[PDB]
Amino acid sequence: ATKFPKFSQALAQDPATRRIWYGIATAHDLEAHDGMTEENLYQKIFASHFGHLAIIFLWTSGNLFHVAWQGNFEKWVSNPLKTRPIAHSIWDPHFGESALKAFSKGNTYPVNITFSGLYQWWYTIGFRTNQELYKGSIGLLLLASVLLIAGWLHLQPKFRPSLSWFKNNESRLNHHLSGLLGFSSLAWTGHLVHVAIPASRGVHVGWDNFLTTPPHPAGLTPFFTGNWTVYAENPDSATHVFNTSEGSGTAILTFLGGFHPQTQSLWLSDMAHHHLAIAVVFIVAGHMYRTNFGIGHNMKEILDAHRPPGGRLGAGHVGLFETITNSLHMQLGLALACLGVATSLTAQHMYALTPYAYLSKDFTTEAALYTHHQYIAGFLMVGAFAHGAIFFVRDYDPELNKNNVLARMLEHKEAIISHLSWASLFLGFHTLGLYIHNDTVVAFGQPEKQILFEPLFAEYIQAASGKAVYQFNVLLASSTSPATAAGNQVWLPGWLEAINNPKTDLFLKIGPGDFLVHHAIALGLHVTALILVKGALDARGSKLMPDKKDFGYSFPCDGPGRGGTCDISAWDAFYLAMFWMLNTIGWVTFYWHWKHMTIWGGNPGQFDESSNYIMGWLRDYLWLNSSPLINGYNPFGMNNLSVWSWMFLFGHLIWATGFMFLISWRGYWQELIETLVWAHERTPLANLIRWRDKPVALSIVQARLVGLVHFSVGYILTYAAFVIASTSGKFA
Amino acid sequence: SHTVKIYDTCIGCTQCVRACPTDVLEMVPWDGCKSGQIASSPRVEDCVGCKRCETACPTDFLSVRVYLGAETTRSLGLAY
Amino acid sequence: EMSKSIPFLTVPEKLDGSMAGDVGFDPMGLSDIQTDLNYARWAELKHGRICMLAVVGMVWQEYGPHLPGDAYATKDPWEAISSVGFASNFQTLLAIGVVELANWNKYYGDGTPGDIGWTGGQLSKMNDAQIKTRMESEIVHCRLAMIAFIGATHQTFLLHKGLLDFSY
Amino acid sequence: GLAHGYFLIGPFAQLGPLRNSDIGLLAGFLSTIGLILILTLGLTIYGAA
Amino acid sequence: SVFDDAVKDWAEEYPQFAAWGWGPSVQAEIWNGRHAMFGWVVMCACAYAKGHGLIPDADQTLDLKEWGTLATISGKNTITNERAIILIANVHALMVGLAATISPNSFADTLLLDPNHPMYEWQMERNSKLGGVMPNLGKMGVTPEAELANGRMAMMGIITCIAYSGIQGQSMIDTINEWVGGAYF
Amino acid sequence: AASFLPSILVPLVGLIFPAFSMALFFLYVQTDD
Amino acid sequence: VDLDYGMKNSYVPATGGDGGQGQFGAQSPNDWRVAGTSPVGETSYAGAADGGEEPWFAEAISTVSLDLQKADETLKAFTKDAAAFKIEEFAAEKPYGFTSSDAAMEELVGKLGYSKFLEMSTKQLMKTWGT
Ligand code: CLA
Ligand code: CLA
Ligand code: CLA
Ligand code: CLA
Ligand code: CLA
Ligand code: CLA
Ligand SMILES: CC(=O)O[C@H]1CC(C)(C)C(=C=C/C(C)=C/C=C/C(C)=C/C=C/C=C(C)/C=C\C=C(/C)C(=O)C[C@@]23O[C@]2(C)C[C@@H](O)CC3(C)C)[C@](C)(O)C1
Ligand SMILES: CC(=O)O[C@H]1CC(C)(C)C(=C=C/C(C)=C/C=C\C(C)=C/C=C\C=C(C)\C=C\C=C(/C)C(=O)C[C@@]23O[C@]2(C)C[C@@H](O)CC3(C)C)[C@](C)(O)C1
Ligand SMILES: CC1=C(C#C/C(C)=C/C=C/C(C)=C/C=C/C=C(C)/C=C/C=C(C)/C=C/[C@@]23O[C@]2(C)C[C@@H](O)CC3(C)C)C(C)(C)C[C@H](O)C1
Ligand SMILES: CC1=C(/C=C/C(C)=C/C=C/C(C)=C/C=C/C=C(C)/C=C/C=C(C)/C=C/C2=C(C)CCCC2(C)C)C(C)(C)CCC1
Ligand SMILES: CC1=C(C/C=C(\C)CCC[C@H](C)CCC[C@H](C)CCCC(C)C)C(=O)c2ccccc2C1=O
Ligand code: SF4
Ligand code: SF4
Ligand code: SF4
Repeated sequence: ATKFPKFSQALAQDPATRRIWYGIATAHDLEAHDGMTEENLYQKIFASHFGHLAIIFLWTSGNLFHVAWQGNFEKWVSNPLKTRPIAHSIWDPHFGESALKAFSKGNTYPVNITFSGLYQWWYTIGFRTNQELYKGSIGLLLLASVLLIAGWLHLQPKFRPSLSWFKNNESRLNHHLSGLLGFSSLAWTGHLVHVAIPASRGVHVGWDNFLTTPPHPAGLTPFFTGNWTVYAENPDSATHVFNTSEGSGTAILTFLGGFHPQTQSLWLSDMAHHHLAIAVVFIVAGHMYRTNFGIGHNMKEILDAHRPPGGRLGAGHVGLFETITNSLHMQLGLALACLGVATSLTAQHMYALTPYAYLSKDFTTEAALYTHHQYIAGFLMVGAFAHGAIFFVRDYDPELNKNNVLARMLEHKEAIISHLSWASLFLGFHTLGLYIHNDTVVAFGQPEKQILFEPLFAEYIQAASGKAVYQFNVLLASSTSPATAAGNQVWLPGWLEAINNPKTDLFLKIGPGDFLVHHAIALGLHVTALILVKGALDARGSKLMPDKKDFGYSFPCDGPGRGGTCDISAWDAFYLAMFWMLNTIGWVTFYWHWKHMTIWGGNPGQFDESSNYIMGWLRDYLWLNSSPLINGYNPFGMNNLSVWSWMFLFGHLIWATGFMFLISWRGYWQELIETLVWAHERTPLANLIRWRDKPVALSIVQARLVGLVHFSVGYILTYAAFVIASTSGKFA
Repeated sequence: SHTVKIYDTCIGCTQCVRACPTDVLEMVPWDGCKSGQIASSPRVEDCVGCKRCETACPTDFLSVRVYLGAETTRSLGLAY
Repeated sequence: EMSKSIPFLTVPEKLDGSMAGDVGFDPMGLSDIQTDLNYARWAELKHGRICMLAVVGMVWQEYGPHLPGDAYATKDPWEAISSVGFASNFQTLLAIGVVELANWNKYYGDGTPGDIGWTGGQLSKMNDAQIKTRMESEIVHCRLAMIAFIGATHQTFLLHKGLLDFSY
Repeated sequence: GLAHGYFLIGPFAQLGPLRNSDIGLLAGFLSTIGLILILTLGLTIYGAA
Repeated sequence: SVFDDAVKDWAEEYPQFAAWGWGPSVQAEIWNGRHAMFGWVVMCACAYAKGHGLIPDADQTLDLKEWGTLATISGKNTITNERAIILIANVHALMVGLAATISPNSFADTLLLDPNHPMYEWQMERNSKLGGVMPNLGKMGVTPEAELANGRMAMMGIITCIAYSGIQGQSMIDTINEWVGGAYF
Repeated sequence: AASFLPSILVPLVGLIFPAFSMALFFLYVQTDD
Repeated sequence: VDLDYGMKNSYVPATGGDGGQGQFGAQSPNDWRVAGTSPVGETSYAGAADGGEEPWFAEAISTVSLDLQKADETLKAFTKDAAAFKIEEFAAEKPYGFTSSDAAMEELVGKLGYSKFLEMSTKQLMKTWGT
């Protein structure tokens, strides 16, 4: 093309403003660009990945640099529980003198406090001085440059990888599993043993003395001799003060279980052992596929041979090998799905099994991290289903996958969708019904008539791991259980202490109130899934539009006929599911925050009793904890929470603005724009200036996207302010 | 601009050509149907994408299908 | 078919004896994925040439006349960097950079790998065969230097003794 | 230009951040010059296209 | 190394900018050189004033009330009068430059080569014969040649001053005074 | 001094850079190669 | 009349997702991206209309129109082939004392005008040309 969308003649030859809008949003769909060959596609994608990696490293470099140049890491290291971590400095020419003072509280210059947890992580991993952080930043800047060079290099004529190289699954998997994940873990345990653990005990091991400071007194003698037990002897005493030698030990690899008494975090020795074990597992697993050395498995054969003899699963997995290798969308979907689960797990396990020192005592940071990863997880999950649908519309070959496990899924689509619908209905009616019952009776002044179910099943699981409050004498909660006898001399001692300590988030106590919220979360997952799954299955066709596959993943509609076909494309399913995703994640995050807020405040009872009905959430959570935020700036002054206050209102604006695009549709606006064109052409003086791109209204799908973005941005921003200002304003 | 295609399931009801707001469709002689006529889309350069034609087709599934595509001044219905 | 260097293995195709120093050595088969061995040859030469200078320099600095002035006296090769200072090091780096960027096209081009024009009067008035002999000599010396560099450096940090100190 | 520049100094000078400062008028002038530069960039770009 | 090739490659990689004279071009060499020559005067003047204590009430910070937060370096700390004055002097000059860039005359050397300017041809010709490694004597006096030679000299001096200052661990002003013989201070 | 950098770079990054970038995009999308 | 004037436009159909130039071309040969208004005594849109003392409203001065006489010609030219097919069929059906296609056309169109001629079946034509 000769216009902006060089990759699309259709858009390029467009006489309106759409040319600009669409060109920007269709830029990264390399597969649909004019004149795209598969080889070029892969090559360009590979190079683009190098660029993304570089951006990630530049981002990390910046954090280190700004903390080192404008932060208080060293002071924090000295007094971790009495210093507020600094992120970066503030230079806003719009600030008033008062603001300069407010944001400069506790320091000598205006500054922003970090709620990212970097200080704790770096403290745990070994960083003790600002100069060290600087070196890291410089190194990452260099690595970023190297990655950029690689992107250019592999796009050059003699270094462009072949399409075959891009499809050698065995070699990549072997290498990625054994080297990227396995050896990297081994390297990490090396760092922990050589640098981190020594630092925790007061010894400095850096690039200056690492080659002459043995990690363990015995040496590598025990390792090669086979007497590995030596490395687990003399674990740090329970009276050990972190970052000092008082009460220190010599152990480097142990399975103590539990948390360091003073830092209330997992033992470093245990983490080292953890990564060492994981390393061996992955390195071994990376020797499973054939890679030009004779031995190994061929993935195609494995998939083809797996067909249940009964015939209940049809022809089995035959045909899937080719489908996956020849479809980038399916690959992306599988990846996003797994990463989404991982992100949720990080959030869930990181607040219970605190990994970093003094992180549990920083309430605001702990709250931010959870909400951060949970939201990212939602986006990652939705994307997986989205690309799954794109696959069906674009890359699915009905003939190749004949009676395959995948095809049969599309044969009982109605069954799946219908049953998922029933589940959603059941959960919805009863969950809401029970909440309303509890609200009404309480309102009428009769709280004794509430329907409160104890979460017995969950309580049982907690007891099974050792919790004793519930009084369920089972498994690890039983002294006579075979399980207790097994680990009583291994890891249970430490675990049974933490699990039965009320001041830890390991298996928090649950009650009737938790039962209901969990069932609400269930509703969210099921309903969000219904929308996404339906979109995927009904993406290649439906009774209303039996030829949907010929129109694509995203199209405005199919006309006002046959009853009306608005929002009938698969893209619209993503659009609709996004709202539900936000709602469910919101419920999850609200639950975590309120529960923890009450615990931190010392009144766990408030949640226990007020969480049973809806008014409680509104009055004892949203209304009560909004007081610090809404008073960031008042008719009498301002404080450091002013920025957070302003953002809260800003979020509401964006959210509501989104509604305009969602409820108002194109026809109205197009007609109005026409009148404006008339005016400009008929008004003297302004007539001198004219447009080169005809002014037109936004398209149907465009408006949907714009609206969803406005809704989403406002949603996240408003909650971000609340979770931070409320927690910090009250407990910090 | 847009693409309009007619399929063999047409019955020559002429309803589509009587609904087009921009004279894009015509009735041409044919022998595959009792009516002895089929619809054609000689002037797709004037299709605005209304899909009124599709709404008028009586066949189980539209015998006339409009696939929206590249947009021009004519297709975007711009009088300015 | 079978490698000359390793008699019990099959020689990779690209190794056909055309280039200097082709003793049919590529056990791991790193030559197949590459379109040609030009860029690799450039690197082999560059790495080797740098190593040649390094080994010589290390020995000289440990047992040789140093330049006049303090900060230029430390015999320890590793300590020298810090002692001499950033200014000195930076100037060398910038110079090397200029040469590297000036010959950029040569490195990524299709010319004789390793030739940047610094041939002195040598490699002139000589037949192709004689030229190849000279080139082979260079590659052999390059490889020897690289092996030596590893040994010298490792010996220094493991045994913590001078290179020419032979004590048992 | 002569016409538009004369009336623009007013808004900045009497309602700007440093209006009550002794250097308010000077600041107003600088602000106006800045706005003129922005408008000039626009004119240049329009012509090119 | 041939210089010409590198310039050609740049033009190819960034053709749009090259069209106007941006990048490694004679136009840039001339303009950047002129500015450097002029600056030397400014820097020397600053040194003289600093040494002879001419700047009024230096080492004092502007009022955060009279001026605004725009005058703050960190928190409520403000810029010293000296730096402020030096900047204003430069702003006087920059303003002249902006006028020349936006409103060129009919017989002036425009910053960028514009086909619609009457001086395009002369400029194109002058640049075409002004390239070389060694200053071309025999064209001394006020000639395009002399201008370029002096400009390159000035630009080199700037680089040298910064380097020497660093090596000797001193301010650039100090190095200037030293090279003059300590006259300014 | 590095301390002066915040007051010398922020004006450029938030005002000069965005302006020129937007101008270039406009010229790029309004040109007919 | 250049029947291809419209077809001869700068539009280039894309591969997939475009109907094409159709029957009368997809876009005007001329580019709409012209300039704005100009000072008194000057012109902007090439063959634009002088605004006289009101250059601000020059775009409202029409210069493009349809001549009724010329209109007749365009009707005839664009419908020439149809007329040809019609007369050809009339000739095929053994016309009474037929002469020449063109002659027949003139006779048949002398009566029944031209528009009526285009809208008449061969049978009606033969009945009409019985004489
Ligand atoms: C590794 C992750 C990954 C990768 C490589 C891709 C890659 C791709 N996706 Mg995909 N996607 C992902 C994750 C990913 N996605 C996730 C997580 C989701 C769920 C949200 C989706 C949902 C999704 C949909 C629904 C669609 C794609 C599409 C595409 C394709 C084209 C993308 C495009 O046109 O963008 C071009 C560039 C842009 C759109 C610019 C993005 C601008 C964003 C929307 C606004 C930025 C936010 C805002 C400005 C912040 C300001 C706030 C401030 C005021 C504070 C491309 C193959 C499209 C397609 O058709 O593929 C077939 C498509 O329809 N993806
Ligand atoms: C408060 C807002 C709200 C509410 C209540 C609902 C409710 C519902 N949505 Mg929904 N939705 C909303 C906003 C809302 N939506 C928004 C903003 C969007 C835009 C993204 C969507 C997009 C959306 C999609 C895309 C889908 C839904 C679906 C559903 C249904 C899920 C099944 C369920 O919960 O059954 C229970 C339903 C309820 C409890 C709600 C009605 C309750 C009434 C009052 C009856 C109560 C009866 C009571 C228990 C006593 C009965 C006995 C009595 C007669 C004596 C449900 C009707 C899914 C669906 O169709 O269901 C299968 C679906 O696919 N919604
Ligand atoms: C890999 C190459 C290499 C490197 C990086 C260094 C690095 C260093 N040397 Mg060293 N050196 C080298 C090779 C090298 N040497 C060789 C081959 C010799 C023997 C001639 C010496 C003899 C030597 C002495 C006698 C001394 C040093 C010293 C030093 C230190 C201060 C720099 C200096 O004065 O160098 C001095 C450099 C030379 C005397 C000659 C260097 C020979 C170069 C490599 C010839 C190659 C030039 C190249 C082909 C063309 C230019 C390349 C391009 C930039 C244009 C510094 C750590 C000083 C020291 O002890 O610091 C504490 C010192 O006193 N070196
Ligand atoms: C060119 C390469 C080279 C050379 C010449 C040397 C030379 C030397 N190394 Mg050394 N080294 C090298 C590479 C090299 N190394 C590498 C790559 C490493 C690993 C990173 C080491 C690690 C190393 C350690 C750890 C030690 C040495 C030691 C020594 C010294 C005694 C070696 C010895 O007892 O061997 C004795 C040899 C044998 C017992 C076997 C007999 C040799 C075989 C059978 C045949 C040899 C013939 C063969 C062609 C060698 C000719 C090449 C040579 C003459 C140029 C000696 C100066 C030791 C020492 O004390 O030095 C200070 C010592 O402690 N080196
Ligand atoms: C839209 C309403 C509005 C109004 C009237 C003002 C007014 C003002 N703001 Mg404010 N502001 C607003 C919204 C508004 N703000 C919003 C939404 C924000 C958030 C982004 C801000 C953020 C903000 C900041 C951060 C600052 C101000 C400042 C100022 C003052 C400087 C005025 C100035 O330089 O304008 C310049 C105006 C012009 C160059 C043109 C004015 C328009 C002309 C007069 C129209 C003429 C039309 C004409 C009559 C047509 C007929 C002509 C015909 C007869 C020939 C002034 C009191 C500054 C201050 O000191 O605060 C007091 C300051 O630092 N504002
Ligand atoms: C990081 C970006 C940035 C920066 C550094 C500033 C800086 C400033 N803004 Mg501001 N602003 C920004 C983004 C930014 N803004 C955005 C995004 C908005 C939209 C919401 C606004 C809206 C806004 C308003 C509404 C007002 C300001 C004002 C001011 C000034 C108040 C301080 C002062 O002394 O005023 C006193 C003013 C001076 C001492 C004059 C300083 C000299 C001027 C700035 C020279 C400008 C020339 C410049 C190079 C031209 C640009 C060329 C183009 C190619 C980029 C200050 C210069 C106020 C003001 O007075 O504006 C000037 C004001 O009324 N801003
Ligand atoms: C005040 C005063 O006057 O007293 C003086 C007296 C005195 C005694 C002289 C002093 C001194 C010492 C001084 C000035 C010392 C200066 C030292 C200096 C300048 C030292 C090294 C440059 C290093 C190089 C070039 C190294 C490698 C260059 C190498 C290794 C290359 O390989 C280049 C390379 O090209 C190859 C060959 C092949 C190419 O394919 C690849 C590349 C491009 C990479 C004092 C005491 O300081 C002060
Ligand atoms: C699905 C899956 O994952 O399957 C995988 C599993 C796995 C394990 C990865 C596989 C593997 C690899 C192998 C061969 C695994 C087998 C066994 C493994 C794990 C490793 C090997 C040998 C260890 C030896 C010989 C012991 C040395 C130990 C010695 C010599 C000693 O005992 C020293 C010592 O005696 C002294 C001198 C005195 C004593 O006082 C102290 C002790 C007793 C300590 C498989 C089987 O291939 C496939
Ligand atoms: C690597 C490579 C090559 C190279 C190279 C090399 C050597 C590149 C080096 C280029 C180099 C080093 C170019 C210096 C510029 C200095 C400038 C522009 C100074 C401006 C100075 C100005 C504009 C002055 C401004 C001020 O007056 C104002 C503005 C205000 C006053 O208050 C103060 C001062 C006076 C400061 C080859 C070998 C040639 C080709 C190969 O292919 C690629
Ligand atoms: C659309 C689509 C797609 C996508 C899909 C998806 C997205 C999916 C997801 C999925 C998922 C998301 C899944 C999940 C799962 C989970 C699981 C499977 C779990 C399990 C569990 C278990 C197995 C157990 C465990 C345990 C243990 C271990 C012990 C005891 C306890 C317990 C519990 C813990 C694709 C692209 C492919 C394409 C096609 C279509
Ligand atoms: C308001 C509104 C509009 C009109 C909104 C418009 C026209 C947005 C115009 C402003 C935005 C910010 C674009 C302005 C861009 C600037 C002119 C700068 C452009 C520079 C280019 C180089 C990009 C619609 O077109 C529409 C369509 C369908 C459903 C609902 C709606 C709707 O609600
Ligand atoms: S999108 Fe428009 S045309 Fe399609 S069904 Fe909805 S209203 Fe009708
Ligand atoms: S979509 Fe509209 S314009 Fe196109 S053929 Fe059908 S009725 Fe006619
Ligand atoms: S409405 Fe349908 S069936 Fe009737 S003529 Fe048109 S295309 Fe044929």
